[PDB]
Parts: sequence; C-alpha cells; structure tokens
Amino acid sequence: YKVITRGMVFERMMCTSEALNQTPDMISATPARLTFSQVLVQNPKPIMFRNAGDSSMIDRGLALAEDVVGSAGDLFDYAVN
Amino acid sequence: MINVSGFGTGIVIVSASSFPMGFSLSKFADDESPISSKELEPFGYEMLYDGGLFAFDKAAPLEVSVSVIAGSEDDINLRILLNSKKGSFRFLPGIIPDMTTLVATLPDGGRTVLSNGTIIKGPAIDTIQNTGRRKGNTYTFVFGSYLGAQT
Repeated sequence: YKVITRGMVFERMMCTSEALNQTPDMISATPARLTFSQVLVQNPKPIMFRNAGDSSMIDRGLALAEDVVGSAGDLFDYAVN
Repeated sequence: MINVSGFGTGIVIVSASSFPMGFSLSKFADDESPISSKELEPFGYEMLYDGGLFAFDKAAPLEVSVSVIAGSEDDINLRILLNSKKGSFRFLPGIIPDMTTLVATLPDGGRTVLSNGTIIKGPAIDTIQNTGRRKGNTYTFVFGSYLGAQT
C-alpha cells in the first residue's frame, strides 16, 4: 500500500499490526490503531521496458525435468491437429 | 406539621477501654453543626460496553462529626478520647477501643446505635477566632455499623 498522510507519500507500505478497541466510551464506532512498516527494497527506482521483446533474461537454474508417458505417436497426432 | 428541631438531642459515647461506662455529650457548639455526617455510599455502578448498567456493593464508612463548646466537660472528655493511642491497649478479634455512640435525637426516641467505630480526627488545642471567642471544637469519628434506628 501507499500512505499519503499530509503531503508525505510513503510507497511499499505493509500493514504490520492492528488493535481494535471496544469500550463503553464509544458504542457506535470503534477506535483502532493501525501500524504499517515499509518494505525495504534494493532498488527503490527500478528500470522497466515498454515493449514485450526486450526483457533481461531470467535464469531458473537446474530443473529436474519431470516425467510423462505419452509416446511419440501422441505427440505426432497433437502436432498434426 | 413536622417538627425537625434538634433541641434536646443527647449523645452517649461508650468506648471499650478509655470510657467503659461512657460519657454524655449535651453541650453542643453554637456556630458549627452539632452533628454532621458525610453521605453514605454503600453501592456503586459500572458501565458495560453495550451501554448497560451494573450495580454492586462497595465498602462504606459512616463519617460522623460532633461539635462541642470549647472548654466544656464534653470537650475535655473528647480530648481524652483523642489522646489515647491504639497501641497502648490490648487486642481482641474486635477493633481496638470499639466506641459506640447512642444518639437520642429527640424526645421522639430516634435511638441511633452507631457502633463498630473509632475517633479519627479533632482539634488538639483551642483556636481563638478574630472576634476573640474560642471556636467550637469538631471531633470526627468513623463507624462501620450504621443500623439500629427506631421510630
């Protein structure tokens, strides 16, 4: 979330705590004490790209390719269709 | 008509040790209130979080205060009562010098039987006012038994 209190904008704000209070002093509404903490990021100003071609490459490391039983005939028939 | 006069009121103060037979107060002060009692508060109320009300019992002492003319025999006896430390007497499951005041409030026979109490405060020496007349002396007692009224 982004909290704009009074000319003071805080981005990357996440709720950490909240306390609701129900008292005889206020029977209609409920006082509450929200508490947010900021999420620290390495680069507060990231660099993006407009068009879909030009991303930097993302590595996934080792995969351990999992298994199916479909045989080459099914793959062929799928490619035919 | 209702007669709410105070003339003829007598007090009999009997203490466990200082005055086992007791003494009598009849010479009350002319300027201060002869008998003055704070309002007893034997109940209390609390508010629930839904706006409701709860009523409970609370401890309530009876704070009485009697005013007597400076220099009188009643004043001397009350000073004797005041200048008697609780540590100089023996001890019982009851209170240290249990002193009770029988109040005959009128010829009606009110017969207030305030008991289970002790003296708390009072004047040690007589104060001389601006006018030159010694101020009436007011002695305060506290009590825990406040029942026995008749008529």
